[PDB]
Amino acid sequence: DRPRFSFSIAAREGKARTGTIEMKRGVIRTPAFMPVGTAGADIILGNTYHLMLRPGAERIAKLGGLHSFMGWDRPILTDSGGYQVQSEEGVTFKSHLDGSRHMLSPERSIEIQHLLGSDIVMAFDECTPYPATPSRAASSMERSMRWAKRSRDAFDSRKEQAENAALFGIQQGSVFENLRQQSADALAEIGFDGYAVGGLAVGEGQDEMFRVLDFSVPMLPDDKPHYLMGVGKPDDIVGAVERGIDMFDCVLPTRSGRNGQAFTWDGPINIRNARFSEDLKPLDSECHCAVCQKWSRAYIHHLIRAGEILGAMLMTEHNIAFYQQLMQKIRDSISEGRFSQFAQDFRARYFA
Amino acid sequence: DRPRFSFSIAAREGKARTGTIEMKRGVIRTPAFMPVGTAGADIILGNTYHLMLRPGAERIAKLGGLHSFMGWDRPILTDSGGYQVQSEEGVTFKSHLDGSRHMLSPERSIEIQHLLGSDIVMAFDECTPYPATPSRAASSMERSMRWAKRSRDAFDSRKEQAENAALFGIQQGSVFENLRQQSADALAEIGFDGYAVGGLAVGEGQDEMFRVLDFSVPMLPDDKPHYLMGVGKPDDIVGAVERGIDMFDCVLPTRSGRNGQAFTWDGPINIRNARFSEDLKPLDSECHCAVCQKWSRAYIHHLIRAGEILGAMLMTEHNIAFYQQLMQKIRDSISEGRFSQFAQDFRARYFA
Ligand SMILES: CNc1nc2c(CC[C@H]3O[C@H](OC)[C@H](OC)[C@@H](OC)[C@@H]3OC)c3nc(N)[nH]c(=O)c3cc2[nH]1
Ligand SMILES: CNc1nc2c(CC[C@H]3O[C@H](OC)[C@H](OC)[C@@H](OC)[C@@H]3OC)c3nc(N)[nH]c(=O)c3cc2[nH]1
Ligand SMILES: [Zn+2]
Ligand SMILES: [Zn+2]
Repeated sequence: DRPRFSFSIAAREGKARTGTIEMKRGVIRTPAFMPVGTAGADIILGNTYHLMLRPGAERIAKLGGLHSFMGWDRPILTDSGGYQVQSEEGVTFKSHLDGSRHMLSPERSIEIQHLLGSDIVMAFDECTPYPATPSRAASSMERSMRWAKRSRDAFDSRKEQAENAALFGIQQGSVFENLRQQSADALAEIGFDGYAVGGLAVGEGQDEMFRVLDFSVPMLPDDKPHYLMGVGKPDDIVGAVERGIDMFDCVLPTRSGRNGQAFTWDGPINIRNARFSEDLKPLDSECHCAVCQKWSRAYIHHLIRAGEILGAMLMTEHNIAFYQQLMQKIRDSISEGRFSQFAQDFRARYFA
Repeated sequence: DRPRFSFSIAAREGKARTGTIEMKRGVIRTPAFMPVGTAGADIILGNTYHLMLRPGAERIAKLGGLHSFMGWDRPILTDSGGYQVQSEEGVTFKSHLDGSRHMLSPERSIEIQHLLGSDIVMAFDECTPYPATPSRAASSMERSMRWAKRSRDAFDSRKEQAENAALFGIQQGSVFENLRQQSADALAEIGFDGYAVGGLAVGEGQDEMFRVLDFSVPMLPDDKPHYLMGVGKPDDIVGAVERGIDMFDCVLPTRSGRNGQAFTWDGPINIRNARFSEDLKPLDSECHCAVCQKWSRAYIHHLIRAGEILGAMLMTEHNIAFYQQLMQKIRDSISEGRFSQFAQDFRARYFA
């Protein structure tokens, strides 16, 4: 029987790591990409904010929880709901769907995630806007740390959750090294199963994001998983792994799949462009996915230009699969001691 | 090696028949439902009118024909293009996509279908509008019969087509028995591999459609397949099989699948309705399809209400599968001598 939560590092190269998270419902290979569940992956995401509004967390619990609802028996991660949605108590807001009132606090966020039944629960934080002044970044981060302690206590009070799920704390501090250090220290003093780097992928751009990761990731406990929230494009993932990140989520593969953009080893392509109308190659020449085994760029182009749902489905399947092939190549290259070369080769081709 | 075309009737009950069409690319079990190819089925449809406009028949031929383009190596049926789109020569029209000029005549329709590479080719006809006066129905049907002879001659002139594909003639005559008889006689004198009943499912309603089928289907050669174009809802299919029809096509399973409607043995349901929000049963209680094996009405409701493409995909998979299960039950019941009872039981439950 697997443990509630156990992270093991099997191999390292520079700051990059590869290993496994063992949980009751399954093993998660890291570095991991975690796709949206409503889109192979070891863990999927539930969309807390959306589920709060439709059908509501209590209704999901009545239907048996998200694993039963979605037909997925392996681990599920949920966000805490606030990024998606003010006072020291929490945040209040009205639903556009039916005008109903909703409050969100650390305690209510943890209870919502309990009712959804997720395996990895995020602490309730404030994703500081970018740019932020030092003073506003500090007061925001300080509130998030008080909220992290409240999240910890709420999670620990619910026996089923404490014994079967895991809780991640979220580092804030904007782009400021001293605030990132204070946030890391506060989270480690509380104690979490994993640590997310929050407050990035909010408009700062890759150079600044990587600069912040350079000093921020080493501040977190080395022996616990590191989750970069909201990232990202394939090259963002590669560079973040080089800086010690173990877990990723991003709306891009599905959003791109519905808007005509396919990820390939030679960079993204917009399949609706006329240059693909007679292209008999698969979406990607090396991709092992079922779409690239059977259908051409020309046919996918045709389906999407015709408005056929099949086209969007095939694009999404391809993009999700590409992301998982990327993560597999990352894991194998770290394990084999050739991740530095992989990253260099990946970039040369992706940006050529 | 299978023949170019061979229809065999294995069993009969009343006017209903079950059997097989053997063609070079596969066997088609009848009665058959023929789904749109861009949506198990033995034959799929190509959309001639759409393909003429995007990317064009010549471009499809350059890409290897529809079988290669769509990744489907079994039989394909194409329409002749005119219903979808005037003089004795044919019809002229301008494309809304790019303003280009397109002519359509019996000869050009057959050439388009040749370039697409379809296995069952429809003669180029005029689908008479409904209602029609006797005089207008007669002059329309007479033109269609002249066009049927031109279609036959064009098909026979193209060696690859004549030796490897099949040609169906289309009966017209609106709702008038004498014109339906004249049309049947003219088509049989020309000679076709199969015979379609055209000019129905154009607003006349089920009672009138069945009345016309009652006298029209017996006029066609008994030993050849009978295709009712544009039909239809499940109860239309059952009643048409009772009247001697062997083949069907209809936009409903896919159109309904994209608009929230699911077919079930207890009738159609609109899965977006709030009454399904907590319904843990599968879409249909008896359906063997993968969707009903894994997911609930409540989850499909949620996906479609959320705008997720996955929901539309699952609804479409379910509807296509339901149609093929219906056809399998029809074939088995005729073969077993219990189709009369099946039709009675089907209607009692579908309309309860
Ligand atoms: C884009 N840059 C981006 N996204 C950040 C999310 C949201 C993650 C959430 O982002 C979407 O929701 C809105 C996703 O829905 C499509 C969720 O997956 C279902 C995902 O939950 C893990 C952050 N969440 C928290 N709690 N705190 C953060 O500091 C943070 C930073 C992010 N940067
Ligand atoms: C609804 N009532 C309906 N549809 C009739 C179609 C069109 C069939 C065609 O109907 C859609 O195109 C428009 C389908 O596209 C969704 C085509 O499948 C791809 C399908 O081709 C077999 C008829 N076609 C011809 N040539 N002649 C007819 O008399 C006729 C009668 C129909 N009644
Ligand atoms: Zn692929
Ligand atoms: Zn089903």
